Amino acid sequence: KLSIAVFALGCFWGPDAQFGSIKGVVSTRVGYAGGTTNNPSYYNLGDHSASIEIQYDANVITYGELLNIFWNLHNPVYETTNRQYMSRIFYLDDGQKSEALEMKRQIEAANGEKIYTEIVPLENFYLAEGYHQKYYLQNTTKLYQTLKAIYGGFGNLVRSTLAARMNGYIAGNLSIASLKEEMDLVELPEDQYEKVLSIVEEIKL
Repeated sequence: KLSIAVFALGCFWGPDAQFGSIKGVVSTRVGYAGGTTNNPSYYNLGDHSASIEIQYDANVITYGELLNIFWNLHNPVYETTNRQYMSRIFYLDDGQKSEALEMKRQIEAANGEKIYTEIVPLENFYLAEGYHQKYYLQNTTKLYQTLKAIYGGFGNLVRSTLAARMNGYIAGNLSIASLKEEMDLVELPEDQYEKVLSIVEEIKL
């Protein structure tokens, strides 16, 4: 049982890697939300926005902290009508709504500019195609294939915390020292640990 935040802030590969590097974020999935069509997809997006679903442990990280990260990853001071990349916070309850509105106000004061992020109720979130999930890890072949076998398949891997952290590491958002502490948490048999560690070290070089 975990808490959920859904945000939109442009192409979702970067946010997936960024949020997936954060302690308290348990899993991430990218997808589409904000539109009015059912079952959108990459080449049939309708009016939906590229979005990220963050499953987080509220005992470890707060919604307010996630909002702070959201507004540090982009600076939405422009009014656009490009639905696919629009800055949006999809709130799941009135607590999230009020926290979002308050922080938006604090930002607009501290830095002087109007923020155009739309704070709207979450309707439906639609998972994106598999090739979009954990995009950087998925395209780091040896590490990806090694981890996928350890986790028992694609679905199990992309839903895991370790894949979220590994994707962040590849993107440059997590240190190798932090990554190694995350690997320790999973309690792999020592030969799997050493196999993964060797690929990860060889990537840092």
